[PDB]
Amino acid sequence: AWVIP
Amino acid sequence: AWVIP
Amino acid sequence: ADSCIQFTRHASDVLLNLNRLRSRDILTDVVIVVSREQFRAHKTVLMACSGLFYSIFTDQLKCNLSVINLDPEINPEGFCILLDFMYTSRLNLREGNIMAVMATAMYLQMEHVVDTCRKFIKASE
Amino acid sequence: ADSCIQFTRHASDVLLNLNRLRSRDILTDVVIVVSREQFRAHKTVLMACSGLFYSIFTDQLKCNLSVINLDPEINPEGFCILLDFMYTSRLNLREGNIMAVMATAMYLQMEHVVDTCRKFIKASE
Ligand SMILES: Cn1c(=O)ccc2cc(Nc3ccnc(Cl)c3C#N)ccc21
Ligand SMILES: Cn1c(=O)ccc2cc(Nc3ccnc(Cl)c3C#N)ccc21
Ligand SMILES: [Cl-]
Ligand SMILES: [Cl-]
Repeated sequence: AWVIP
Repeated sequence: AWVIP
Repeated sequence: ADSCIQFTRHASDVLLNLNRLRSRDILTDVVIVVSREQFRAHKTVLMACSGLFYSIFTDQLKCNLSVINLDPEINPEGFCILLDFMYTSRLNLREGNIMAVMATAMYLQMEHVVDTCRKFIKASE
Repeated sequence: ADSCIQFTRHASDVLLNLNRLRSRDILTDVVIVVSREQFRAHKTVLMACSGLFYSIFTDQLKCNLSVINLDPEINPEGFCILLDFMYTSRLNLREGNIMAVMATAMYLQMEHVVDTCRKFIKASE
């Protein structure tokens, strides 16, 4: 996996 | 885009 | 063949185009009902994202249904957030919705979402 | 919301699962006929990858067809390679098939594939 897009 | 996977 | 070239953005471009079809209500083939709310979608996208929908739409009788009613304990906003995640890879997780999103992801059998929800809850404990 | 988190692998995982449905012939809803050959597929995936299929399946009469016959000048192997690319992001481009793949991609309106084919041809000139 999860990220800040 | 195009790459060698 | 093992001699293929790959277009990096292809999978995300496909998903963006599937979400555009959903927005435009093009070739949607099922309505998911969650209490008073209705959500139109494509069965293949639901099956590709959720173990529950994969089981539902591979059943020889349920594969033909045009309406699926979810358990009345499922929160419509939680379902809406997960349906948007299915079609965009983006999860609108907030303090006010995390418990509903996690419970809905457990029901829908979406393990990766259940994982990030558990991590965010544990961080606030 | 602008506060979303994103699961990086989601779009590729969806595409892999759509290809698994295709392999297993689950919820395929169209047969594309290319001369003597038949290919089963999902209309939404075809529309998400090809300008020609997007136009075909948004037409108020053709959206309901379960069989679509392509122009007899289209090479079945070229079509097979492009259908695999639609469902996997990988293009099996070879000296022996590049002209057929390029001609099929022009017909299907898949600009990115036409682009890489032109580049590979230009490099060999
Ligand atoms: C448990 N689980 C998650 O936790 C997340 C996503 C998820 C997605 C599927 N879907 C498929 C699985 C395998 N083969 C096929 Cl073809 C599909 C489809 N369509 C099933 C279970 C899942
Ligand atoms: C010209 N062209 C290419 O060169 C490549 C891929 C490609 C894919 C589409 N498909 C869509 C476009 C816009 N909006 C939607 Cl909803 C879809 C769908 N489904 C159309 C044209 C294309
Ligand atoms: Cl998931
Ligand atoms: Cl393309």
